[PDB]
Amino acid sequence: MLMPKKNRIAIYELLFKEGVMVAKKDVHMPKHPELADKNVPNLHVMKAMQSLKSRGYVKEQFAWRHFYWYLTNEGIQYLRDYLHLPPEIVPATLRRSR
Amino acid sequence: KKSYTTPKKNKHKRKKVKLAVLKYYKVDENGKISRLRRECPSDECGAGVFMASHFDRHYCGKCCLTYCFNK
Amino acid sequence: GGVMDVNTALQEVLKTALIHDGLARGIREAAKALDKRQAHLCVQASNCDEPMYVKLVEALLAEHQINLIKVDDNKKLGEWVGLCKIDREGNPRKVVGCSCVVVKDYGKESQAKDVIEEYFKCKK
Amino acid sequence: AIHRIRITLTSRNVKSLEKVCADLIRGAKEKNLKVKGPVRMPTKTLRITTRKTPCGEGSKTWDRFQMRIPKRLIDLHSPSEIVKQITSISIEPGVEVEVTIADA
Amino acid sequence: GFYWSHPRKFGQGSRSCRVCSNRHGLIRKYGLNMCRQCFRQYAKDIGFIKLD
RNA sequence: GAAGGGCACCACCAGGAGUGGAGCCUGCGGCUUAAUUUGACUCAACACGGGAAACCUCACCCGGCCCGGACACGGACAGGAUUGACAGAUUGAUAGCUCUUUCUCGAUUCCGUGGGUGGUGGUGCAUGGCCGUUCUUAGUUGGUGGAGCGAUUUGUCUGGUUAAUU
RNA sequence: UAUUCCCCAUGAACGAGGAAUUCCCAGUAAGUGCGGGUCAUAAGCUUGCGUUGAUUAAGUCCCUGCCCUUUGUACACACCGCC
Repeated sequence: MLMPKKNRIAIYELLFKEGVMVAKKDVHMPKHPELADKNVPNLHVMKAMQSLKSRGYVKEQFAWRHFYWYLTNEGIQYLRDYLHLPPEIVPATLRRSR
Repeated sequence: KKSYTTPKKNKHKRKKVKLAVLKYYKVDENGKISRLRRECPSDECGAGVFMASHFDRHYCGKCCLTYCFNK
Repeated sequence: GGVMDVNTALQEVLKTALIHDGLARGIREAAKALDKRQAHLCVQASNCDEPMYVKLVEALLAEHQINLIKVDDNKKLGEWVGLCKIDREGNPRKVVGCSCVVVKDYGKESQAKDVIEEYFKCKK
Repeated sequence: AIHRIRITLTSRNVKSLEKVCADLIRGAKEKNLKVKGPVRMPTKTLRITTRKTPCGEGSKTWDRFQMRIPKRLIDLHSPSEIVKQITSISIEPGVEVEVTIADA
Repeated sequence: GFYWSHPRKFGQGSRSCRVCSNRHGLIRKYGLNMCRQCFRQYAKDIGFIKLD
């Protein structure tokens, strides 16, 4: 609910599409593998996700300068209600196992 | 270390002006809108794009904020 | 849930157009939306000082690309669009007056969009 | 089919490279064809020499960080069975295996 | 999103440690790009073993 | 500045090589300098911090821009919160960073409060690791005995030996 | 604010270093380039590498500093002490 709308609305829906979103700690990328419709490097990603953790709707690791953004079960609500997404939703961890 | 004296000219952090902005819109009798002043040449700023009198400046604000000239 | 109460049929279309990113939301973008096919649906304010501003709306609205509604009061006219950051749990959120938006790209379909745009085009 | 196959065995661990290297000889000679045994290239010594000290000081002592990488290679002539048998068996530790088609 | 501009293309502007983003005593050789300390941490794991 | 034993060319002898003299290099000291950021002070500080630096580095000064103020908590529906502005005054800058004009993204914005977030800021006498070294010197320790009420002590040693309680 | 290099051109002190002091015994000292590291640019830096390759000690504790033993010690912030 913030920043460049086009870019950041896409970052949410990327993260909802995926189980896990890796990154790199580097402001000067103008891109990020998968998504990056346009620019949206670290910054627009970080600025979003380092928001998400501190309020609580995502959880971290860091590990050799990168940011290990893992999606929290509470965030499931925060971001799908942000994205009006269906009440089944199924983010990514549908996970057919055995 | 030093303790900063600062030459007494404490530079202004400035407001971008208050401005209601959109009152000056000539509604001649019934519903119809068009005034005249100076114009910009841009595409997202399509023909309606609008200009001025300052201590010089004039600017055009409609490829969101992308594109103010030099006048 | 979501069966359209009183003045909440415009609210879901405004809340889904808000979030679908495309609201020509004011005298300016409203008129530059009504100048093109960029316009679609709208919510004008009954109360309006110098009603030239409501007239510019009405006059454009009434052309081909037919729009309208009415909605009484300036002081209500926003909180069924997008305009609050959660700060404070009981929502006392914000508080000046409100006026004429232009709802573009509805939201997706259904919910309130078969209610209001079947009922407006054919008020019978 | 019969084509001029080269198998290039590159690894760090000499012992865990020459158990594999022997198994390709003994794997091919089982189903005999040809060979020209394991070739021994010069071993490349990846030699780095950094200061022991983080930060400045102390009498200047450095370490002598080394990694070896011995390459064996084995020529052969076979079909697309004997290659895909002998390569997929005798894998496992930190051992890289190349497979040249023929000649170049 | 504009301005943050130079040669970040050569010079230690560009290159930094992959582990910790410090920008001195850098093991350029051999496509490592570790700081010289970040060797002795991430060294055995790499493969450089101290022999003689 | 006790005594026996033993040992090291960071000791000497016997030398050569130098080194210490010159110019030059760059290391530091100082002065000077707005600035010559700075750590490192006998040895085990001084081409050492991998410390060969135009710009980056870089922190530091003379400026000057930029905000990247997370987060929440508050404040901001619309006579559009100011998201983001192509010619000139300028400014260094085509920095809307600012003095009118205004034309768009459009629920972002902005202003408080608490709180951060960094910081090549501080403190290596607040610490981890890593390093340096006393010190590639021969040393250190325990079980059982034996000695001491017991700290302790022998084992762990006169001598020959040995690079080395070997 | 000679970047680095070349091409010209000027063309210095030094004719073996005053008081001191480190380095080491065999492929050793020395010279000698050469790689590596440092690098866009680039090394008078180090770390390796051969190559050419000597003289001399092969012992002693005479100086400096280390090990043990015995001993003395008012030192135990340990003689850079204590007084």
